[PDB]
Amino acid sequence: GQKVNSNGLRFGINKNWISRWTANSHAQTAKWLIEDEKIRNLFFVNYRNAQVSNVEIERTQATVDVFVYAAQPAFLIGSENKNIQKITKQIKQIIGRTTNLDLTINEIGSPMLSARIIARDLANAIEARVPLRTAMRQSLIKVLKAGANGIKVLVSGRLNGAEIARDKMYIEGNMPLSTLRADIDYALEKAQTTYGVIGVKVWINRGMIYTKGLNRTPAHILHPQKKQPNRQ
Amino acid sequence: MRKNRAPKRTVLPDPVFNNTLVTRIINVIMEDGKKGLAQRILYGAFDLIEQRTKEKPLTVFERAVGNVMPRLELRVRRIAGSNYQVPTEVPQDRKIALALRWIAMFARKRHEKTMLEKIANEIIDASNNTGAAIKKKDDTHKMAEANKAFAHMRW
Amino acid sequence: ITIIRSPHVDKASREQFEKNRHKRLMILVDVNQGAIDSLKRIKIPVGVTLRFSK
Amino acid sequence: AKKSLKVKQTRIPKFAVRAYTRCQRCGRARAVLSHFGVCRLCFRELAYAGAIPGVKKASW
RNA sequence: GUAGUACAUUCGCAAGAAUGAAACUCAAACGGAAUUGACGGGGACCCGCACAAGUGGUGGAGCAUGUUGCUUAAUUCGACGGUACACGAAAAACCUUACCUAGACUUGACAUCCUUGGCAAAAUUAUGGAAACAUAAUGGAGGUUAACCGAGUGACAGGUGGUGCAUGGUUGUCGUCAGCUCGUGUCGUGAGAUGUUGGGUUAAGUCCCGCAACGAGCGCAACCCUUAUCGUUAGUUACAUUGUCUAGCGAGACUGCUAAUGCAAAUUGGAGGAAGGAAGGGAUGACGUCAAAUCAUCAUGCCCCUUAUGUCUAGGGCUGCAAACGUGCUACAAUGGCCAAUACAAACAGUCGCCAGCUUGUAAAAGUGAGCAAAUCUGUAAAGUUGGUCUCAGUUCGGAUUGAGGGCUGCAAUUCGUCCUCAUGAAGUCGGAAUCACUAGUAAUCGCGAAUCAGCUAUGUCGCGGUGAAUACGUUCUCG
RNA sequence: CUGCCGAUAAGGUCUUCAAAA
Ligand SMILES: [Mg+2]
Ligand SMILES: [Mg+2]
Ligand SMILES: [Mg+2]
Ligand SMILES: [Mg+2]
Ligand SMILES: [Mg+2]
Ligand SMILES: [Mg+2]
Ligand SMILES: [Mg+2]
Ligand SMILES: [Mg+2]
Ligand SMILES: [Mg+2]
Ligand SMILES: [Mg+2]
Ligand SMILES: [Mg+2]
Ligand SMILES: [Mg+2]
Ligand SMILES: [Mg+2]
Ligand SMILES: [Mg+2]
Ligand SMILES: [Mg+2]
Ligand SMILES: [Mg+2]
Ligand SMILES: [Mg+2]
Ligand SMILES: [Mg+2]
Ligand SMILES: [Mg+2]
Ligand SMILES: [Mg+2]
Ligand SMILES: [Mg+2]
Ligand SMILES: [Mg+2]
Ligand SMILES: [Mg+2]
Ligand SMILES: [Mg+2]
Ligand SMILES: [Mg+2]
Ligand SMILES: [Mg+2]
Ligand SMILES: [Mg+2]
Ligand SMILES: [Mg+2]
Ligand SMILES: [Mg+2]
Ligand SMILES: [Mg+2]
Ligand SMILES: [Mg+2]
Ligand SMILES: [Zn+2]
Repeated sequence: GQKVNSNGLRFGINKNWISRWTANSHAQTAKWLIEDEKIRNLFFVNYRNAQVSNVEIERTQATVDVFVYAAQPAFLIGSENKNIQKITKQIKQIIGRTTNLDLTINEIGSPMLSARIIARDLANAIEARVPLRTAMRQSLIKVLKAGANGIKVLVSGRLNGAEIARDKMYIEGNMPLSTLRADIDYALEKAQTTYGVIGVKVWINRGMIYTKGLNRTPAHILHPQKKQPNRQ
Repeated sequence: MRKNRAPKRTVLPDPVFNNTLVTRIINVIMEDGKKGLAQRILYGAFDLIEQRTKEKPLTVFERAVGNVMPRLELRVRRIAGSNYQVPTEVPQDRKIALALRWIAMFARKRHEKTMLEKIANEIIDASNNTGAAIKKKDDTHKMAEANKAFAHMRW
Repeated sequence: ITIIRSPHVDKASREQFEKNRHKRLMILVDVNQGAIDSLKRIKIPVGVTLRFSK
Repeated sequence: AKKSLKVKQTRIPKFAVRAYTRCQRCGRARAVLSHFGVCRLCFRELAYAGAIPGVKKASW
């Protein structure tokens, strides 16, 4: 049957919001809401070879702050800070010159156990004509070796160019979806294949959060260092 | 298919004549969820009973309701064609409840005037074993007596 | 706010969302520069909203 | 016929009563939440990702 | 299969028996055994408003809304047993709008890429105009082109056009039912079996025993929210009849103690306790079925159109009407109609708004006009209590329909807004065969608020409180 | 404890594959 979004079921209890701002009026609540979606989509659609895991947005009456986590930030940084200037101009055109931006790339730790880049890698493999069975298994084994709990991958679509759509799942371990205390990270991606669209869904279990609180604490960014800059 | 017996809510002792049964009939004549209205209607009928019968209203009400109370109950049991009925002894709780339901049902159909006098007349007409509720009790009793043979087989 | 889950049909299946505006009050009697100057370095986390009324 | 209606909605009409509100992410016209400027089926997607601060699931 | 049929022959009084093909046709056969499911008007056991016991309804009448059919220039498209029909649509006069009739446009209303300049687009006033659009005007923020304003320019933009039987995404349903599988091992030539079935206990594949099985995953349960008592912090915009109330943290209920019987889980009773054995409610919905629903939220393979299936505007249409069905509202009444006085809520919402008071008005409302960005100000609570009257009538019931006069929104109310006042007063006196919901603050009923919204016969939807029941003996029948 | 109880147009998907990691 149908299931409630795993990310959406855990918001406001154990998971913080990706955008944290309070608008002035119901007219300014819509502009500030579509614009941040454009920024997030920009980061995700293009600049994909970087493995951007999550982009957070922080806005005040007039000051915009962006916290961008990536696995390989060299591509964003570019050759002696070139590509970086380009993206700043991109961000300024979307929000406006009248405001103040404080974009912040922040390098990420433990990149494997994140459902976003795994789905992106999965989608790239399917688009690259890689056999589906082999592609998921290599991603599954590497993620488990990274030192996490069970992972559930559902890859539904016109499998292998077939005319009848199927779906292949591969769970390997305890994925307690009905439990609220668990840390389940979820992401979904659309692999654009020449024979249509492939939907990949990745459920990852990253332990149990036994410390009550609406997070305010990082998630799989702590193990190695996490810095770099571009801020003020 | 249930295997559980339902609980029972309290009946409450009446607030005037301290005769529980008054609260039950109040709830029976209830319509539109008006507790207030129903009490007024019923209580007014006892006052009319005083003016007419010159006797204690609680005693008259018991003499009417106790006389209306049936003894046998006919439960429908179909096998192949129609239903052969089965007379069974009804419990004491259901005896009072069925009596009250009939009293109210024939009271809201009399040719009389405001339901105060309507309901007042039915109870006074039932204390002398000559009314509409009596006939209903008579009919079911005679039907059970006629269908005495199948009483042994119930299910 | 109540929103229908389904895209096309089945109005009956409709989920719900909430947004709570938690509120607090705090009235200061006398402040003076000694407090006001220290009030400049507070840095209130974005989420909290101030209604300073003087 | 979607793109032309979206552009026309942004453009000011010649009568005040000629102005209607259409979702700002997609182009859906009916069932638009003025409190958020987002239609019912984009508000679900946005709410399930955490983009709107404070919109949590309800238990009542 | 023809077919134990036809011909010939022997026996028989007779029916018939014995013997017994072929032409033609099929790729298999009412082939054999065994396995997993489904099904049985086959058994055994167990569940749910299923039946039973009650309550109030529906099917009869008027009205609102949706659908079928018919018509029309169009009556846009989709949903079609349960799982469509107050559904998409949480607002069709214009707009929406996707439809029809017309008047206009062509790298186009919107976009990128390229050679190239920016010394504008708006808005508004004129004339022609149904308005699109043209000819003339103030030539316009700015920042030297940033964004856009353009020229040139071909790739192209554009499609609510088709295919949900190509899909992604999302959802209904069995069903919050208790199931669905895997690893290793064992049995079987094999599909496959085992575990998952036996005995007890539950709402539960929940747990404990037994056991060629040993373990594991998803589901179940708990962790989350809310209501019920108390402690602590805080005391204004609450309270101020002094400890309510509001919201942060915490305590509390754990079969924790006892009695019974069971190996053990566990069941029942009692104690204390605000709360007792999932304390009430919500979120939470396994593998999968029905090629279930959506290309018309969005995205997308493929096909189709490209001075037209694309674009702008005015008018009409989505509101029709011999009919039928579904979901609701109003009633057919003295448990009531009308009039007067009057007590008691919770939740939510509010600066193009809530609108107090005052003045005018038979009234909808208008003018004046404070207060409130809100525990402060505003959004009249009604049923209910008392008094008067009606006296059972097609009525002082019932309000439909119709005529006239007004008020509000809006360019604009005829197609097609609603409110008030006056006038009229259809049907209908409890509704056939047959059906629906509900196990306590529940059914029934009375008001209040919000969403989309300039306005809207939303009587719809999502919420909040006031009053507040009846019944459950039982699984013989009924549905799953 | 033996009432009654009849029917359901044609043809159709769906396993691509282990070479292996
Ligand atoms: Mg579209
Ligand atoms: Mg032979
Ligand atoms: Mg044969
Ligand atoms: Mg079989
Ligand atoms: Mg019944
Ligand atoms: Mg009807
Ligand atoms: Mg009729
Ligand atoms: Mg239609
Ligand atoms: Mg269809
Ligand atoms: Mg259906
Ligand atoms: Mg129109
Ligand atoms: Mg200039
Ligand atoms: Mg220049
Ligand atoms: Mg298309
Ligand atoms: Mg389908
Ligand atoms: Mg066994
Ligand atoms: Mg066992
Ligand atoms: Mg649960
Ligand atoms: Mg189909
Ligand atoms: Mg029109
Ligand atoms: Mg309509
Ligand atoms: Mg209703
Ligand atoms: Mg009266
Ligand atoms: Mg006050
Ligand atoms: Mg008549
Ligand atoms: Mg009337
Ligand atoms: Mg009119
Ligand atoms: Mg009558
Ligand atoms: Mg129940
Ligand atoms: Mg009613
Ligand atoms: Mg029969
Ligand atoms: Zn939208």
